[PDB]
Amino acid sequence: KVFGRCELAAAMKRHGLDNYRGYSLGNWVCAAKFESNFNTQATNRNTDGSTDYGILQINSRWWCNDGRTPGSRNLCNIPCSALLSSDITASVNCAKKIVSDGNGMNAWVAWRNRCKGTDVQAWIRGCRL
Ligand SMILES: [Cl-]
Ligand code: NA
Ligand code: NA
Ligand code: NA
Ligand code: NA
Ligand code: NA
Repeated sequence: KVFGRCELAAAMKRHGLDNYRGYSLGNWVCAAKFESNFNTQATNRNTDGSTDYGILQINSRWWCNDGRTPGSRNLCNIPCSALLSSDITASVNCAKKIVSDGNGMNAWVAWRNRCKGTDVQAWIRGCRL
């Protein structure tokens, strides 16, 4: 599913991401835009052989099991395919574990390079929330 901007904001808010660990909703929508272009089915292969999955491009090296990343962990205890669902629950629940692990949203390279230190509230401007 390809989300609209305000549709995704509303879904993330309902799942408790607004201000989660101090990150306002616009941060999460900005990260989703540049990680996946709001597409839950996005995948991308990394140089080390791991793969990033879903709307927030969660990596199989640490967070989910895809059966083809040897020596990796599965810290969210989910198959990576669950992160491609039109229902973002699994992605959101795993993202909450990632953002609490000490590095905050810096775990998402696109957030650090394209959202951090910008007016992220623009990403939810105009939305009915
Ligand atoms: Cl980047
Ligand atoms: Na879909
Ligand atoms: Na915001
Ligand atoms: Na790829
Ligand atoms: Na894994
Ligand atoms: Na959803």
